[PDB]
Amino acid sequence: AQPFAHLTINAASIPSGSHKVTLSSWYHDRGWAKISNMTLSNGKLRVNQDGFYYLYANICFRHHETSGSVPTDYLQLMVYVVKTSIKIPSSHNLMKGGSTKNWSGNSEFHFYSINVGGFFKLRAGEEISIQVSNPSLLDPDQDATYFGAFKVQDI
Amino acid sequence: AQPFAHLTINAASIPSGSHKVTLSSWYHDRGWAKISNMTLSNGKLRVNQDGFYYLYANICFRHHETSGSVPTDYLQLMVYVVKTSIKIPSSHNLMKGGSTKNWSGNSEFHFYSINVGGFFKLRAGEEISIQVSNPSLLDPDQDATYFGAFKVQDI
Amino acid sequence: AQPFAHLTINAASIPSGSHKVTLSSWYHDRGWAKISNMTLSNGKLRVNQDGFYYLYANICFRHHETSGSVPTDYLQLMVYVVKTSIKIPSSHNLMKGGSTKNWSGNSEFHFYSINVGGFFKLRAGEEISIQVSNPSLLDPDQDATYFGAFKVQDI
Amino acid sequence: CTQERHYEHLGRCCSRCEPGKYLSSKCTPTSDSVCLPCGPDEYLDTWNEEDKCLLHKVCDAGKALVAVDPGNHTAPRRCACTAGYHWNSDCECCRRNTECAPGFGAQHPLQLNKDTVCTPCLLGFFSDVFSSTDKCKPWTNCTLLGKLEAHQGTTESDVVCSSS
Amino acid sequence: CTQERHYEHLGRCCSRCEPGKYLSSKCTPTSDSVCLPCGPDEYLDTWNEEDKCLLHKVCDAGKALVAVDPGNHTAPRRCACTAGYHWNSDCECCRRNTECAPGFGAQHPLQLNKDTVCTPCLLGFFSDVFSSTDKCKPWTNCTLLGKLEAHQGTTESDVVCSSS
Amino acid sequence: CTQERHYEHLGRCCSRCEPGKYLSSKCTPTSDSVCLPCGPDEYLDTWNEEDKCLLHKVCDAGKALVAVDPGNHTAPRRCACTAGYHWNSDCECCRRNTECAPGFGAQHPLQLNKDTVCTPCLLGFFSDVFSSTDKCKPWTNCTLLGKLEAHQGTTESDVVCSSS
Repeated sequence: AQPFAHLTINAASIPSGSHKVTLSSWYHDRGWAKISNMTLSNGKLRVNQDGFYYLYANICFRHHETSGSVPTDYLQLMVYVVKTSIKIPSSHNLMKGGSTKNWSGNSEFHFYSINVGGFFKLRAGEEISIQVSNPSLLDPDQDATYFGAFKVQDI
Repeated sequence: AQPFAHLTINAASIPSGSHKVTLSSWYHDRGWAKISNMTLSNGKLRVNQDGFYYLYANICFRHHETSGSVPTDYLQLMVYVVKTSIKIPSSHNLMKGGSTKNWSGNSEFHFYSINVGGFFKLRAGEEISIQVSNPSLLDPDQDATYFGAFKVQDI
Repeated sequence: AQPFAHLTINAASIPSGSHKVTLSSWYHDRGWAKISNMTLSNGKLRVNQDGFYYLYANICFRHHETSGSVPTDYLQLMVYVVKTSIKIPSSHNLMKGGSTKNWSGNSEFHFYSINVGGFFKLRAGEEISIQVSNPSLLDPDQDATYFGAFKVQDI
Repeated sequence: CTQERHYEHLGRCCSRCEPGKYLSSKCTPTSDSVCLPCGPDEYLDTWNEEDKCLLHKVCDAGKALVAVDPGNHTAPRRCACTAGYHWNSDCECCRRNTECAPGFGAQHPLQLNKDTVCTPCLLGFFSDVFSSTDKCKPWTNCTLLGKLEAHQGTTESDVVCSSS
Repeated sequence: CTQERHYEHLGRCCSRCEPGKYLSSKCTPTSDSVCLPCGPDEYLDTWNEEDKCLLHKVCDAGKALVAVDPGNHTAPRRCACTAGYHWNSDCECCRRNTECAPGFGAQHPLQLNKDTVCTPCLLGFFSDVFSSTDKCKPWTNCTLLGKLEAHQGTTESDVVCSSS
Repeated sequence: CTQERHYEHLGRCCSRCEPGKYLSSKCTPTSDSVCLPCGPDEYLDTWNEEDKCLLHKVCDAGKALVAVDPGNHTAPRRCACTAGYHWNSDCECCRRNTECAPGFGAQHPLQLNKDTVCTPCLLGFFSDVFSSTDKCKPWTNCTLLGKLEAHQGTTESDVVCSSS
């Protein structure tokens, strides 16, 4: 029936920087990852059928001692759900979530998750994508990092 | 078809206190803000048609150095999704989210977001509204602070 | 019509440990708690009809001085949304959320909430349940701790 | 038609439900409202048109809250913060009562679930401590110690007594 | 057919909407695109096929942001971080400008909404402080103090002057 | 009919799928279950009725986790916390192994992915440090240093040797 998608992070292709990036690899056909009447190119979820969809994302950040010290500096773990036209320049923010964090403590492990969800009017050709602040901090688990959409009503 | 609403904070009318307040100004017709078969008076989203709706809210709190020092005291950033009858006294909580925070550090910027969502049975005449603890800390962005609803099933 | 459920924590039966546990008592017929064409046994929400459901959970953790000191040690407040077959051994994680926290400060009160939501393919006989890390820290309020589901589409 | 028991549906002036019960069925053109009693731990305290009763507040010990009035099908459960705390509506939590500084004392009697209000110590009394419970103590009488008053007292300190 | 004003719908080469307005209705086989003007605080700055205009950025004072260009129905609102800060795209926030350490000074003129770039002090100048605004100061001229140069200066310290 | 290969559908005793594959189609009245093999990085390790195979655990280096058994279409991938850590099911994370205090030592051999268990040093041995790896050291033999034993040792300290 209606279009939908539940994309889980491609555990094998997460960028390694500390700078904000658009995630460009998600699974769409394994585990809980699934897609229907929607297109996934490179981190871009293309709407193939006009309508009002509920869009959501769960992002998990994690750090472990063995990976090295957490430098004493500015830490803001963010997720931005972005909308772009498959043929119209700059993307725009639909949803934003996150938190400034201090992970300098002497604990072995640090963990943090963000969730965002909203009802949006989408057109075929429009694309939904995910941006995160610290990619190397991303948790690769399918139950941890993912985004999706499902149509709830026609335009 | 079904009723729905995605209300984004009216960036120009956020109260300035530190005390809990019911937000009374949201956009309903600009940017991502939209409403259909639902009524918005003053922060109160009135249900115009019985049914089971999914209700959600994303609230972003932020503080910057230039705004002054963050007093060393109790900081609990909360959001309460409240239900009230357009003709029945005290409101009741549907959903609650938030976190106690310490923003005394020497960092220039502090940021934090909360999200809540649930499935509820609503009647025409019932109103949904948002309460937050520290209004002057609210992020005015449309992708940051908002709430909505969409009907998924008849009663 | 479609199946659904909004389960609120059974304020009178929350386990008291500090170890991860599957919550086994929710209300299904009082306040905002409701269920339809779905079965709730002991913390296990059984799907009675194949389909794609949106699953969600809001978990609130809280601590007050009068309850004693918060030991200086590892604090990770987590929620795991788990799927199990009413006749197939080990459960698997669908969704994960949470945060490492330090609640050693001298503040009277500590509070923290997590939310998770996703679109999943479920079969009659499959069960959805909730696991949390620190049960004695759970907020008993109906607007604070709960999980639910609603069918949005047939298989 | 009045509200203290009525509302309007299918052109009819239907009867509103009484505290202790909710409307199971709106009035039809042939019958009136069907009002059923509130279930366990539920209540409605006004003439209503609710399809479900309100659930009672949990007086969570974990929030330093205790039941002052258990409530029932007609009245809501009332809670209070335990000793040393008072309910704060901004945090919806039990906040530690504020301390009176030296020179002031807690006004008595101490109100349950309310913050302590401080007032300065008046002539003949003092407080040399930070407390949210103590009121100003009266100066020591040196003769009870078998002594004379070496030094007068203040609002912040007690008199000084010395063996003559 | 070209894009600088056209797009394709029902087999027809329909006209694209001009900045300042969005398409209210896609072209039918009998009529062309119906483009209506952007509402208050909205804008579209390109020939488009949008069913709604873009909402203007909020230049939140609370983020130390200020409007450099108010924007309008044709152009987007432009914001800048106020003095002492520069916009950081990773945090999408106004970050404190970095400080130049002793021996270096801030390159001038200071760019609005950009981070300060440091450069070492060259012969005859010094900086003995951590600052994100100050450039290297020239050494003191002892004769203006009515003195002689006791000690030569460095990049980190000023000359030392002594009354002869 | 048995389960080690069967289940019930349309009144029929249909065959269950074998590890390595999932059921693509439930049995119809005319044919039996259609079981297809698990795709890449997937597995099912039991006779099942699953419409999709289970995805393998990620042995995230970022969690100090490493693959002990890569797993395959029939067996799940097994992970272990790297040296110095052990898996904790409450946090579902690799926790730092606990340290044995002076007077005790780590029991050997050290179990992979398990916490270190401490035991007190017995006569002739000591440990004067906090370590999650070291076992009790035996007392020094003074004659190897060309000395005599000035002081006996304890569980917390080594013997004291002195040149005669």
